[PDB]
Amino acid sequence: QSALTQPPSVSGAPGQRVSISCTGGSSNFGAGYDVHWYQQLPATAPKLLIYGNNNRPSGVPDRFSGSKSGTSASLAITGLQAEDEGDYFCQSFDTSLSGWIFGGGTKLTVLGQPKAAPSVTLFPPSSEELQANKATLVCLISDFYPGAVTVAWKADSSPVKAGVETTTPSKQSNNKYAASSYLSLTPEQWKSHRSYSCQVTHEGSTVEKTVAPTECS
Amino acid sequence: QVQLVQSGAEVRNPGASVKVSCKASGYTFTSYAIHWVRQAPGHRLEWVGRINTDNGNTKYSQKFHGRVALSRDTSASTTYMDLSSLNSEDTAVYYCARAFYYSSGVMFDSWGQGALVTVSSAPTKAPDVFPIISGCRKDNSPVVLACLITGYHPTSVTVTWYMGTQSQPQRTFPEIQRRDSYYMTSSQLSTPLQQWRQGEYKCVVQHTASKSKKEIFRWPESP
Ligand code: NA
Ligand code: NA
Repeated sequence: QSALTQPPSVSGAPGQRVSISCTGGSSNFGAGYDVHWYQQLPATAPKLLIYGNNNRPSGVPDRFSGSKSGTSASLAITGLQAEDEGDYFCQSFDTSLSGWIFGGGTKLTVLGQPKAAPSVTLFPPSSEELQANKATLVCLISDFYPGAVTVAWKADSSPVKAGVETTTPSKQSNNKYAASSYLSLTPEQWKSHRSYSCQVTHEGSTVEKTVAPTECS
Repeated sequence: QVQLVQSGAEVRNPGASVKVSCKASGYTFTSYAIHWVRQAPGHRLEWVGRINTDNGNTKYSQKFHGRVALSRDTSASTTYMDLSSLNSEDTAVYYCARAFYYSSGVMFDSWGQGALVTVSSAPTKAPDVFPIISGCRKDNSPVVLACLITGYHPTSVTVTWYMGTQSQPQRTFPEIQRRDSYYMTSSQLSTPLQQWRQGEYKCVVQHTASKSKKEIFRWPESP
């Protein structure tokens, strides 16, 4: 086969060991070419992790190791750390295609990290936005794990679903997740209610923050 | 240190062309070949081609059917990727990478930061940026600053916070597409403020697709 095949995903818990397979074919690994591996952390360029089947560049931890026999290669990761989450690609050269080839990428997930409750900060509309005849409430949600939350909005005590846009959570630098929710209102809605609230549910608890148009009066 | 630094994000209509650059530093430019590799959103790495930086010889992936050309300017230690007849499948981050020899082959040992090329017919628009604030300016309670970044196209924006000349920790949040097809996001200054003074902090919002940068350094009085 003139393509490299890797599993789409692998997972393990902190401190555990995982491996990522990559198989090729007669025209790449079978033609004598080595495998290289690249690590792509979220929102970053690929970085060389293993070259020439089993060699580590300077700085790469010895928890990463590689082997290859025939058309079968494998990247082993021992002592998994949350910092290891990302996409891992194998690479070789292929004679039938006359070019470099990459596997499809394996997403590594480190499950079972310590639970963390979200911090929630709610922002009212700015003076400038109101002068432009618009109003957006912004609910910023940080420092939570696992990376699933649900967000609910209320105007006074009534649930509001219209006008809500909520992001999918994204991992931040400290391995916890972040998300946001936006409630678009007219200036009349903002000014004519007693308050608005953002409620964030995570792992069996809900936390609620409230803002009111005359709070900083 | 070995470093490859690429040009910024670009937007192009279908059928247009794009030229991306990659400037090398920290080693002898002509001693190592340069490869280009792309990554369409959420997808796998795809080799584009190779240029010998000494003599200019090139090799390409058959997938591009003559639509890509690589070139080099040794006086500028720079390589260029020119991709023509752009289509929707060409929206991707384009990387350059240095080819390094070891005993039994070549590997890609150092990579540029990538340049996002977006193929779109929609107008490019710079963001509006609003200073937003949680808390008031009466209790021993934290004030939190953020910037709401809205109405821009395409993605993405880059945000940095300063106190004077000193960059400050921030919290980044995902971008989301609004019903009107423009994008919005927020950036929060990470540390709550105990003693707020005007003009001390600023948020700087870069949108390279519109060659624009906006800084907000005043949080006016609340309504
Ligand atoms: Na060989
Ligand atoms: Na200034």
